[PDB]
Amino acid sequence: VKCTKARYLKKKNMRTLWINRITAASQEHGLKYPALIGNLVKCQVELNRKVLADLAIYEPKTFKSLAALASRRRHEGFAAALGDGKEPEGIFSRVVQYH
Amino acid sequence: ISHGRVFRRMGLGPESRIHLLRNLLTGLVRHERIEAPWARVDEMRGYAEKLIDYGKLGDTNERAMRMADFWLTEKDLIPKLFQVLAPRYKDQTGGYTRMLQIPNRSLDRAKMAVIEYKGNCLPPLPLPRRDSHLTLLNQLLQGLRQDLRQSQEA
Amino acid sequence: AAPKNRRTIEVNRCRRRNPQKLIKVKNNIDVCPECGHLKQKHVLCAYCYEKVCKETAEIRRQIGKQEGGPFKAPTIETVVLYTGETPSEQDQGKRIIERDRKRPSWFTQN
Amino acid sequence: TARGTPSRFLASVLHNGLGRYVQQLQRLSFSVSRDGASSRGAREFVEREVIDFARRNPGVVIYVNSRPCCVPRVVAEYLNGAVREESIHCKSVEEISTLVQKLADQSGLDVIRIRKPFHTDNPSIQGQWHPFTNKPTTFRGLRPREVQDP
Amino acid sequence: RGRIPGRQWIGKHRRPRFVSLRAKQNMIRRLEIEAENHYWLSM
Amino acid sequence: KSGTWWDEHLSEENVPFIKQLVSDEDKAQLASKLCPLKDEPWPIHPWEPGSFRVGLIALKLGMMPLWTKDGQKHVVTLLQVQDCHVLKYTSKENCNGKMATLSVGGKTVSRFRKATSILEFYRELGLPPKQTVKIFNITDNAAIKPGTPLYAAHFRPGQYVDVTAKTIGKGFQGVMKRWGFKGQPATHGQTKTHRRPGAVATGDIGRVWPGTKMPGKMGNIYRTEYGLKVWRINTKHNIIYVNGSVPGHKNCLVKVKDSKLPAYKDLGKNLPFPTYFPDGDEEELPEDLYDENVCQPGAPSITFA
Amino acid sequence: NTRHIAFSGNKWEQKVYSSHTGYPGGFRQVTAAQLHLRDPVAIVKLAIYGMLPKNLHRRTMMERLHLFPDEYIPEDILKNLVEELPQPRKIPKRLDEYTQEEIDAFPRLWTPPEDYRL
RNA sequence: CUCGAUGUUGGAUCAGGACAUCCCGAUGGUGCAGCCGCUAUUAAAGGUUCGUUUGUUCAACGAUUAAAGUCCUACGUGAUCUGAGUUCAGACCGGAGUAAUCCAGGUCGGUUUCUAUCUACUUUCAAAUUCCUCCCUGUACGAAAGGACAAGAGAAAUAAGGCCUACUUCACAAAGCGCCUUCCCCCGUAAAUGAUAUCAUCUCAACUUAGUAUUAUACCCACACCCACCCAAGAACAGGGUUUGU
RNA sequence: CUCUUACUUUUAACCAGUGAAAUUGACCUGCCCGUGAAGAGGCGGGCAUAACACAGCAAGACGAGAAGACCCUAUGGAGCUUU
RNA sequence: CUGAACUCCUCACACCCAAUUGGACCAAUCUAUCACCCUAUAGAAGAACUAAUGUUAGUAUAAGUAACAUGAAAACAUUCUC
RNA sequence: GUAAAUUUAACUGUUAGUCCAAAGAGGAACAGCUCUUUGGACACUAGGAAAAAACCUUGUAGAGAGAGUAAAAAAUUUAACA
Ligand SMILES: [K+]
Ligand SMILES: [K+]
Ligand SMILES: [K+]
Ligand SMILES: [K+]
Ligand SMILES: [K+]
Ligand SMILES: [K+]
Ligand SMILES: [K+]
Ligand SMILES: [Mg+2]
Ligand SMILES: [Mg+2]
Ligand SMILES: [Mg+2]
Ligand SMILES: [Mg+2]
Ligand SMILES: [Mg+2]
Ligand SMILES: [Mg+2]
Ligand SMILES: [Mg+2]
Ligand SMILES: [Mg+2]
Ligand SMILES: [Mg+2]
Ligand SMILES: [Mg+2]
Ligand SMILES: [Mg+2]
Ligand SMILES: [Mg+2]
Ligand SMILES: [Mg+2]
Ligand SMILES: [Mg+2]
Ligand SMILES: [Mg+2]
Ligand SMILES: [Mg+2]
Ligand SMILES: [Mg+2]
Ligand SMILES: [Mg+2]
Ligand SMILES: [Mg+2]
Ligand SMILES: [Mg+2]
Ligand SMILES: [Mg+2]
Ligand SMILES: [Mg+2]
Ligand SMILES: [Mg+2]
Ligand SMILES: [Mg+2]
Ligand SMILES: [Mg+2]
Ligand SMILES: [Mg+2]
Ligand SMILES: [Mg+2]
Ligand SMILES: [Mg+2]
Ligand SMILES: [Mg+2]
Ligand SMILES: [Mg+2]
Ligand SMILES: [Mg+2]
Ligand SMILES: [Mg+2]
Ligand SMILES: [Mg+2]
Ligand SMILES: [Mg+2]
Ligand SMILES: [Mg+2]
Ligand SMILES: [Mg+2]
Ligand SMILES: [Mg+2]
Ligand SMILES: [Mg+2]
Ligand SMILES: [Mg+2]
Ligand SMILES: [Zn+2]
Repeated sequence: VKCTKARYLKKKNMRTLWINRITAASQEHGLKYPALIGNLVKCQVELNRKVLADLAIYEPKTFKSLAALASRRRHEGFAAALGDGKEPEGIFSRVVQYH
Repeated sequence: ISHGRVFRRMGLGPESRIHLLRNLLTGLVRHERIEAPWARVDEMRGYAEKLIDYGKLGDTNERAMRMADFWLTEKDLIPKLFQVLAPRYKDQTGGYTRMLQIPNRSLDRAKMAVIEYKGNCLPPLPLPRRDSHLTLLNQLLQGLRQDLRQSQEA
Repeated sequence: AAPKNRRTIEVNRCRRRNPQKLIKVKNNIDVCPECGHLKQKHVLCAYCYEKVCKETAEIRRQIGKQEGGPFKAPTIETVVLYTGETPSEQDQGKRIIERDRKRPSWFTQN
Repeated sequence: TARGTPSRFLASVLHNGLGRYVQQLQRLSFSVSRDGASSRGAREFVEREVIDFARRNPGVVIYVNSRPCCVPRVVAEYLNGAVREESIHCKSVEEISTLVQKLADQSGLDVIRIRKPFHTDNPSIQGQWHPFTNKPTTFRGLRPREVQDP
Repeated sequence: RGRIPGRQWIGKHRRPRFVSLRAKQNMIRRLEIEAENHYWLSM
Repeated sequence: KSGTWWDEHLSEENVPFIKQLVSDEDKAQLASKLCPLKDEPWPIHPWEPGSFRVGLIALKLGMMPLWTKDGQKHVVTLLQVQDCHVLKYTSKENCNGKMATLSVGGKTVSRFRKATSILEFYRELGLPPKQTVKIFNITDNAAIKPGTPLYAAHFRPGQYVDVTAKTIGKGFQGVMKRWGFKGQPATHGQTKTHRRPGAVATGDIGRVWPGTKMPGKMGNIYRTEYGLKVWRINTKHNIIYVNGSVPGHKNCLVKVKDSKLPAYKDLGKNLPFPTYFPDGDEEELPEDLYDENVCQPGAPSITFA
Repeated sequence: NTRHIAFSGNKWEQKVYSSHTGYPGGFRQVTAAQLHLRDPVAIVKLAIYGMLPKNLHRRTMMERLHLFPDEYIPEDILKNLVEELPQPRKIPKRLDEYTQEEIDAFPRLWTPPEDYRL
């Protein structure tokens, strides 16, 4: 019975581990976990947490690039919010439309 | 607590203890060598030493005769005490008996001792002998002694 | 008061096999020089003591034959004399218990 | 359960598929009774299926042995030395076809828990993370609160 | 110290439950959906 | 691998010789330390308020009565200083404590019964081994060179001292003797319950509080008697007459120190500091020092006039 | 510099540290101020200890924590240091620490009466 | 919850805890002169008696005490005790019933098991409380009668920890009825200076004093001679001594 | 009894021989507060915590023992009395 | 932002309610006929045990625990103590 | 908008009930109290409210080292005056 129910916990614990590892990597670049994940989505980067945790460990230069991209998109959000609509959309804020 | 309690608690009480010790002492006087439990031999050894002192007072000392009459349950041994054992130790002030531990008793594994009156006619016990003066250690110490004596006379 | 639960073999092995429960090795065993049999340093050799007792018992049986009854203890000293020996000047006036064997080497005449 | 059984890492036999794919199944040994009812489905597999299956797999030597037996069995042997015995007792011809095809596709490695659903010998291209990966250097490598040129 | 008599969440004397900020926001979020449902059911 | 003792392998001739040899060396070593002030003593500083000097180790000889000039009877315990020497000095820095310490040892014991590490320590000091070593917290100005002998006249009549020793060991004892519990009635029905503890706790807590008084080993622990007055000092035999009783059995070793009681603070202005040096002393002290209120043995009979 | 930690509010007087010797009457409660003067590292040590996971690894982690009340650090520990972490709280400047440029830059907000005994 | 049993009063033994404080400490008020009281704030370190009748808890009474506190702990505690009571089987009285029997009644009598498996515990080693006597003093106070406080001095009781010189039980020793030692604080308030509010104001204003302990110090601290023997050490083990191993 | 103390014997503890009984779901069998079929070694939050004997103790394991004898129920019994 | 066994995603799908009720399979045994290193189709039945203070037997736990026993010396003759 | 419904045939079990919201009754506008009514939950899953039958979220079943969500954290600080 324990073996059966553990399949739920295995999935839960794995994702918790990825978030802890992603959180650690993000803090090394001065970014909080919610800021990285949220802004990557707004760039249409759909990398999941498993891959993001793997990149932090084995591809640290790519991860810094992703952290930089999220940081850039985050600052574009602030500029837009502060403006009254006069400003055009940020370069990285433009969304690719599909049909 | 039993601080300074010099006597053991054996037998069925104080009277029985004396009777137990008296029987051992009577056997010792007759045979001059007996084996018994170590604790009981150790207890009796003091009485066996003092009995000789009473024997040295002589058979004309009425107190000595009463002491010997009580402690020797076989009356033929009273002449032996005054005329055989006590004269043998005329030139000693003590150390009339020797007590040595022997292997544990077979049945109950009781610690055992052999006790005898010194100077008996029986085959001698295999007494523990100290190492010879000719051993390596004893010779090195003899040299050290010789040297010190030579330096003092100078 | 009764045992509320059975004690497991794991618990029992810890109690039984604890070093306190084990038999301690003895470091005071040495060879006897006279006979070669083992002895403890503070205890008389069993083999040698038995030999002495056997001779003592034989002499005591001879003393009994001379006494020939109870309450017949002598008033003089005693000397054991073996075959081929005669009383010395110092053995005069002493009851002579004769043994029908050669004097044991360990038994020294005095 | 996982704790009650052995496990291994995902792997291949001689880096199979890297330069070329080599079928790991090397030998098949059938034991089909002539008269046993349990072997009815195995006899029908030997009449129409085994010959066509051998044409497709010329690297597998199939040994059909007809002898009295209460339980017909197929024994699969692989290049890595693994031996697997699977009963075909009372199985239909279609069931046996499926089983035999499965044996052909397997590598021969132990069918036990696989710790990871992937394997790689080169997990890092940019350099595996270490505590100094994202730390900045300091002039003359001075430590915190360290007096220089004293 | 600080016991609740009997069982915590029943009876006369109960453990007080307080409304957190996010509990309020959750309720308001569903109130907005239902308000819009009212509108689309009006035509 | 078999254990050995000092005279195990010695012959009949060598046992007396070895005993005499080691005995004489012990006596010679003790005699060589009788002149501390001629052997490069450490600086002798004057007494200052707040200074703590070393104490002594003494053997408890027994008890004795003495009467004061007002007629009152006071029993005293005789404490003899037997071969007391300073052994080690530890500076305040290395002590690991707020104060420096001076190690004192008392009473000579056989070298054949001490561990090798202890024997080599005493070999370097040039003294025979001591039975008991005690540590005395001292101020820097009170340091004394290791190897200095200490004497009963270190203390003076009128002073107050604390005495620490191991109490008499009574083994495993019941609550009545150990803790003074009342026990239970002798008769009126009591069933196998006369000297028992009774209830040991309440039902609610379902356990026994730490520190609960129960049967167990009684005595044989260190205790200290505070504020004992020094009535008399015998300088010839080096005996200290201390008021009342001290812990431990007769012939045990006791630690004697100056009393720490608030009332007796800063009373060492007139006491020997850092200690009493009989060799340095210009005028030899009389055989007995008496407190002013003590009736001396040869004094006339008391009269209330 | 654990001796120089600062609590917000009145935690020095209000925050109590509770322990029990285990003996009857052994319950002890001390304020943060009392504990700090008794043990200048206890407060930081207790704050860290309570935040670590409540498992058998915690006491091992505490072995890797090195608390010092002042600015003295043993040479061995000083030699193995790698990086200093930024202080979490920005220390506010006292009025006497402001430069005359900063004081001059802040405007005067009101005109006091000339006849007022300030 | 428990009837394939959670033993039911009071007492003995040992007590743990609360403070809504009986006594002892520190304060405000008083229809507080003083001596005694009353009331409130603060304080749980320490303490809180012996007897006659009753099974009693209580209550009454005698003699005391600085005081004879209120409560909780399965109306604390029966694998520690007791069994007078209550609460089986015998019996009597009064009453009820035709009787068998019965009674919130009374009365005499009536078997209290357990070898401890687990948890817990078995030297929280060492700062102590109080009464009385003298003195202050026949002083402050008061018309008188009456009559203190602080300081100081001594002498005791209890508690804790030890001891055997004498006494006593005793007699190589163990004991009390004997002797010896015993050391810090505690916060309720009372007052200055002084703003908000240019007086004033002891201040959840900045601040000053009564007003405080990093509770002080003490104790403990060296350890392959060790087979064996002795011991003031001890259930065993351990510990001390053997330079006292014929 | 105030108020207990000392000694002797038994028991006791250690060595040797012989060798039971109730009991036992499994146990890798701590403390505090809280919780809960309403009194927790096992749950929540804390704290504590190398391992293993021997001797004591009786606060807990709603300890062991006896399918509560009190009480109620059963169209279950039995003894006794009777208009 | 975190957060389910809700929902989506790749593949699969009869595969999480007591009493009770419906259904699909099935261990071993015997018999008929097969089979012939252990089976098949049927027919039968003393046809399946982690629990009844279950019955019998074995062995644990408590436990090497509770408890039990031989007056002394000696030449084993004898004597001594009670 | 949905897919059930009645009838015919053949049966067993259930007929000792708990909390929550609501309308009332009894009690003391006591009870984790007692008695009816309407509904929910429990006696089935999982997440949440600290532990948690009865509150909230959520149900249909397998594998996954994907993903989006549901319920889901407690706030508060005070008396001058002519
Ligand atoms: K409630
Ligand atoms: K019951
Ligand atoms: K237990
Ligand atoms: K004011
Ligand atoms: K006595
Ligand atoms: K118990
Ligand atoms: K919830
Ligand atoms: Mg998830
Ligand atoms: Mg006996
Ligand atoms: Mg509750
Ligand atoms: Mg003792
Ligand atoms: Mg008594
Ligand atoms: Mg009885
Ligand atoms: Mg009795
Ligand atoms: Mg039961
Ligand atoms: Mg109490
Ligand atoms: Mg109060
Ligand atoms: Mg009770
Ligand atoms: Mg009983
Ligand atoms: Mg009880
Ligand atoms: Mg009665
Ligand atoms: Mg009648
Ligand atoms: Mg009665
Ligand atoms: Mg009677
Ligand atoms: Mg008992
Ligand atoms: Mg006065
Ligand atoms: Mg003023
Ligand atoms: Mg002003
Ligand atoms: Mg016992
Ligand atoms: Mg035995
Ligand atoms: Mg049972
Ligand atoms: Mg509880
Ligand atoms: Mg349990
Ligand atoms: Mg029971
Ligand atoms: Mg029943
Ligand atoms: Mg009937
Ligand atoms: Mg679903
Ligand atoms: Mg499905
Ligand atoms: Mg089959
Ligand atoms: Mg059957
Ligand atoms: Mg079975
Ligand atoms: Mg059974
Ligand atoms: Mg036992
Ligand atoms: Mg026994
Ligand atoms: Mg007997
Ligand atoms: Mg119905
Ligand atoms: Zn020999």
